[PDB]
Amino acid sequence: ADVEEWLTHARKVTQEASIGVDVTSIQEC
Amino acid sequence: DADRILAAQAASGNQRAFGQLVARHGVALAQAARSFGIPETDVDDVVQDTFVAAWHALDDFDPDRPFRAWLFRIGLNKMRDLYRFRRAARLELARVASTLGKLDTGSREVIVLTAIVGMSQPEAAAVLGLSVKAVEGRIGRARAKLSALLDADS
Ligand SMILES: [Cl-]
Repeated sequence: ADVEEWLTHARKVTQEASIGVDVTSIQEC
Repeated sequence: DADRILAAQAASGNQRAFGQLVARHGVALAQAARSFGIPETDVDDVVQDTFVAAWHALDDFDPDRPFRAWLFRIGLNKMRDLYRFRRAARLELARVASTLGKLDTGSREVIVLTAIVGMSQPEAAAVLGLSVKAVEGRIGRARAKLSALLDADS
């Protein structure tokens, strides 16, 4: 299989899912 | 190195500088957590706990040292405690995690650090406490395993 292409896909999927990180609540600590 | 300057300021008490490190590195920490199949109910918490620990440990950190590798050593240890118990799209996310989840632990961690967050082999080796040659070996094994898994699932 084209592992490289899949890993590029995996990177994109996980990143798009992780855009909503909350810096504010971390600062609240 | 922007991180070195920010880390030094954070270590000296500057919470705004620390906030910029969170902005720069938070997405990649959450990406790793998700790659390891940690439930969405726990991802934000792990990421928060990792940064809170990093803040409190900055007193024992030489700011000339690479910040991301140090941060990920904290993060990965917290993730390891959780990922053993991993359970629209995102049916897409579930598929990524389940495929990576079939890799043995050592090769899963190396492929997530290098191919997903984007660390160099020496940086990943530093996070994992491995020789760079060990990392290169595990990457080879991981790619071979993924290729088979993808061949069998297509
Ligand atoms: Cl490399």
